[PDB]
Amino acid sequence: KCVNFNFNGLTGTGVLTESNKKFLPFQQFGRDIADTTDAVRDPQTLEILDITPCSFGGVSVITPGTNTSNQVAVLYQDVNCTEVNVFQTRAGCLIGAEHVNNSYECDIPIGAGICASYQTSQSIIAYTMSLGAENSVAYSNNSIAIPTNFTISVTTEILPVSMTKTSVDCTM
Amino acid sequence: LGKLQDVVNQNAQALNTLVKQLSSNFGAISSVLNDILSRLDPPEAEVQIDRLITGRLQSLQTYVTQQLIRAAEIRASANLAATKMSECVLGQSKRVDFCGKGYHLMSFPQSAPHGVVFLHVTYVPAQEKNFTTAPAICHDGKAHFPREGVFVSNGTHWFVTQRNFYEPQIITTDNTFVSGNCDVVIGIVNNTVYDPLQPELDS
Amino acid sequence: YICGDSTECSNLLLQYGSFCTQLNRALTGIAVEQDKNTQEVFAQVKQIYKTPPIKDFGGFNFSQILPDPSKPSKRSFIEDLLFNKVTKFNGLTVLPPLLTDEMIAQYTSALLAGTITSGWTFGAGAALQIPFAMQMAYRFNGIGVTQNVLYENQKLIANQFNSAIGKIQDSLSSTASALGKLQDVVNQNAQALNTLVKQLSSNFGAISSVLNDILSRLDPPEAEVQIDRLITGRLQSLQTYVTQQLIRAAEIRASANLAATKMSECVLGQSKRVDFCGKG
Amino acid sequence: YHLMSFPQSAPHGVVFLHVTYVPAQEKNFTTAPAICHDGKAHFPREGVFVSNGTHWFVTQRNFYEPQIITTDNTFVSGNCDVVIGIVNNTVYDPLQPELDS
Ligand SMILES: *[C@@H]1O[C@H](CO)[C@@H](O[C@@H]2O[C@H](CO)[C@@H](O)[C@H](O)[C@H]2NC(C)=O)[C@H](O)[C@H]1NC(C)=O
Ligand SMILES: *[C@@H]1O[C@H](CO)[C@@H](O[C@@H]2O[C@H](CO)[C@@H](O)[C@H](O)[C@H]2NC(C)=O)[C@H](O)[C@H]1NC(C)=O
Ligand SMILES: *[C@@H]1O[C@H](CO)[C@@H](O[C@@H]2O[C@H](CO)[C@@H](O)[C@H](O)[C@H]2NC(C)=O)[C@H](O)[C@H]1NC(C)=O
Ligand SMILES: *[C@@H]1O[C@H](CO)[C@@H](O[C@@H]2O[C@H](CO)[C@@H](O)[C@H](O)[C@H]2NC(C)=O)[C@H](O)[C@H]1NC(C)=O
Ligand SMILES: *[C@@H]1O[C@H](CO)[C@@H](O[C@@H]2O[C@H](CO)[C@@H](O)[C@H](O)[C@H]2NC(C)=O)[C@H](O)[C@H]1NC(C)=O
Ligand SMILES: *[C@@H]1O[C@H](CO)[C@@H](O)[C@H](O)[C@H]1NC(C)=O
Ligand SMILES: *[C@@H]1O[C@H](CO)[C@@H](O)[C@H](O)[C@H]1NC(C)=O
Ligand SMILES: *[C@@H]1O[C@H](CO)[C@@H](O)[C@H](O)[C@H]1NC(C)=O
Ligand SMILES: *[C@@H]1O[C@H](CO)[C@@H](O)[C@H](O)[C@H]1NC(C)=O
Ligand SMILES: *[C@@H]1O[C@H](CO)[C@@H](O)[C@H](O)[C@H]1NC(C)=O
Ligand SMILES: *[C@@H]1O[C@H](CO)[C@@H](O)[C@H](O)[C@H]1NC(C)=O
Ligand SMILES: *[C@@H]1O[C@H](CO)[C@@H](O)[C@H](O)[C@H]1NC(C)=O
Ligand SMILES: *[C@@H]1O[C@H](CO)[C@@H](O)[C@H](O)[C@H]1NC(C)=O
Repeated sequence: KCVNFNFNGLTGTGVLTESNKKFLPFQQFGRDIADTTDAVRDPQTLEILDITPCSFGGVSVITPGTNTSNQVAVLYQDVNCTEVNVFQTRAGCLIGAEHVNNSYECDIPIGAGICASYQTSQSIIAYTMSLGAENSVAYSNNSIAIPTNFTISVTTEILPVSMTKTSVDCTM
Repeated sequence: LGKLQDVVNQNAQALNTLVKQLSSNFGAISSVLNDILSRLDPPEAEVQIDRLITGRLQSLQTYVTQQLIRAAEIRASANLAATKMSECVLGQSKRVDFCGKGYHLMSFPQSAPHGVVFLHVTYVPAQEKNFTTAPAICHDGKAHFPREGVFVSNGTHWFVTQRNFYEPQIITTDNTFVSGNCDVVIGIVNNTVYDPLQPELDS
Repeated sequence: YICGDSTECSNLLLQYGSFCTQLNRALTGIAVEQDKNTQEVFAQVKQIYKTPPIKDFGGFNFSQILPDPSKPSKRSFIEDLLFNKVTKFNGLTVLPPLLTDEMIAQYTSALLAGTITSGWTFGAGAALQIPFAMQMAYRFNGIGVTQNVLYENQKLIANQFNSAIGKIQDSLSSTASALGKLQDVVNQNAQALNTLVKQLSSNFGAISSVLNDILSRLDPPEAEVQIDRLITGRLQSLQTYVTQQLIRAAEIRASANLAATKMSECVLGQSKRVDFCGKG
Repeated sequence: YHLMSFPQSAPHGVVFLHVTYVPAQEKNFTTAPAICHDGKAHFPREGVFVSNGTHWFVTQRNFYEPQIITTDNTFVSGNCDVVIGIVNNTVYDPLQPELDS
């Protein structure tokens, strides 16, 4: 259970657990690569405890535009919903969105194949994103599709070239 | 305009952050430099001012470093743009999906604030028909092949046609070249091929 | 990372002004542009094309590079080899990619299923079915080899392609250094993270590098002095890490733009650029 | 229009001597998209149709080299009416004098 602790003046916060780490009789503490204490021998009962982080993760608020709705959904990144409508993703615990079996194109991306959209009384749905419509190309060893007609597109592409010529007298 | 407008936004946000950082006190007693100087004699003021210098200089080094990396992005985009100017405006790009989706035709540059816009005119094919097709076509033992384009049939009759637009041309030694004989060609089809010369000599 | 779970430290990081928010922004732009890189590279195809049941490509054998339905995640054989060869608690995290590796493999399979069944055409129009023997006769024509040199050699070319695919499997199985590029990108990122973490062990002149030591030993008037050094050093390390990552992200973006260009010109097309798409 | 390049080394660099064709002595000509003969619009296979004024020629695009227009420099399509800016001419038959001979 997540607790504050103090062993002999070593303070910290974490989920203490029983551990398999075989300390030798002279050792009192074990350390992470970060120099933070990773395990301890309790000073009244000489068992070895892991010390592990109280769970954390970024609070990614999914929202349609305020020029549309004030309804919102929260991806708590990485965490399991047991620690926090509610849904679980490989990206984290997702709250206030509604999971949907149908696969739409990605609106707001959430991660690990999940995307969200505002849809039908409406709600924020979250779904496994469509990678576009699935299509059997009608291949056969003697079949060809030849276009009988065209469209002259005017696809428009919009490249940066300069950027605004700032300068700063660092003295000033 | 999301690209150019985001470049403007990014630069303005970088400046606005650099500007806000003048107000951040970096552990000095105040962030108004003239306030420190009007509060304190140099024995004291120099420590406070040196914290502000260290902070502001570090913030400036940060901003300039961000601007150098961003200038490298912008310059890579400018070289990309200059290449679309050179290959698509001044020329035609043979390079698939470089100048717009579809086969490229031409581009018209339109200036835009701190960027360029290209109107990439592109041919895109859009109404298919399915056809029976063959790699090559036997005439009398000789395997004929299309010079440009493809062989196809509606069902009862074989035609050569361009790759990129259906145009059934009757098959003739004008549009076909011979190679070897039938046997080596997996999937060859019979037909006949027109002799475009003999009916003139006959007439 | 700079102040983990100390309010006493987290206050002092606000006197250093906007820095944390723009570091988070910089790493967010890096993170977002990895999804952008991934979609610019792979998502060049608007529909998931899929292959037929019957694989009669004139003698060519893509079975090693197409997915196999036997797989738990539908990678190909060679994607499985590549995935076998190639190889944290301190406010550091790794966000997932937007596309899962199954989505990536479904896209590489779409690109590949287009490339097999439809030539370049799925880059321009809708994907047009075309027989694979006939597609290669165009690709011979597209390097000035008059295309009877394909069909009059069809079996021989099929066996050479098939065998050369087999040599890739053997090279990839035996030679772990072949993936040296990707393994170096992974190694560099891991080394940079291990360095970033190891800098938490460094005093920077403070009486310990573990922040709770200072706060358990010292009252605030003293501790502010010591914690300013840990803030300064950790922050300078974080700026260093983020700056290395921004420059590395530009290098990866250039590699992504290069990959996207080979995807466009050589998967979705055939490229006339000499030595751009392999020697030959 | 690029031809070839020679690399030459230089201190911390490279120098390329890019041999390029550049055209440089223009002549103006009357031109057309296509040429009507007997109902058919003939088009140039490669090059453009031009005339000095009174005689029509096909020439490759990047170096004025007048070629007399025949069935062999040209391809048919359709018939005249659809083509904006078509012009009349004759187009020579390289078989006809051999067939008469
Ligand atoms: C395939 O195309 C050919 C040529 O366009 C079609 O043949 C012509 O059919 C009309 C009658 O429908 C006749 O007046 C022409 O004389 C035919 N031309 C020749 C060369 O025979 C044919 O009908 C098409 N077949 C199918 C199954 O679509
Ligand atoms: C193409 O047509 C030829 C005839 O012009 C076919 O050849 C005949 O095939 C049968 C069966 O093998 C033989 O009994 C005859 O002796 C062959 N005749 C000649 C003159 O070779 C040929 O099979 C056809 N091939 C295809 C692919 O359609
Ligand atoms: C396509 O290639 C694969 C291997 O690249 C061939 O699969 C082998 O086929 C034999 C029987 O012919 C089996 O004993 C092997 O176990 C298969 N190997 C693997 C790894 O599955 C396949 O036969 C080839 N198919 C064609 C039509 O060429
Ligand atoms: C256009 O070019 C043609 C061919 O060079 C010129 O016709 C020749 O003119 C010379 C005298 O100037 C005659 O000796 C030839 O017999 C002509 N050849 C033919 C095929 O008729 C023509 O004069 C040129 N016209 C202009 C206006 O430049
Ligand atoms: C190309 O030449 C043909 C004749 O060889 C021209 O056709 C004649 O044009 C006049 C005026 O329009 C009509 O009164 C005749 O009835 C047409 N005859 C035929 C057979 O169509 C044609 O106009 C010429 N083209 C141009 C652009 O002048
Ligand atoms: C803790 O106290 C108990 C008696 O209350 C004693 O038996 C035990 O040995 C002590 N722990 C250690 C580490 O000696
Ligand atoms: C934003 O709201 C205005 C009305 O307040 C409306 O005209 C506009 O179409 C909306 N735009 C979007 C993207 O919803
Ligand atoms: C979520 O957490 C619980 C403990 O709270 C654990 O038993 C469960 O297996 C976890 N589920 C997943 C999929 O991680
Ligand atoms: C998803 O599909 C299953 C059937 O496969 C259905 O029972 C379930 O209720 C659906 N869930 C949602 C949230 O739509
Ligand atoms: C071509 O014909 C096949 C027949 O099975 C059909 O499945 C396919 O959809 C057709 N394609 C087009 C573009 O009409
Ligand atoms: C096409 O495939 C079928 C079996 O799927 C086979 O019978 C036929 O001979 C093949 N034809 C060509 C032209 O490859
Ligand atoms: C072409 O002819 C026109 C006649 O008005 C003239 O303006 C133009 O300069 C000429 N160009 C050349 C290269 O002779
Ligand atoms: C060229 O343009 C003029 C008007 O600018 C028009 O009167 C003339 O008929 C056109 N000629 C051709 C051959 O298109």
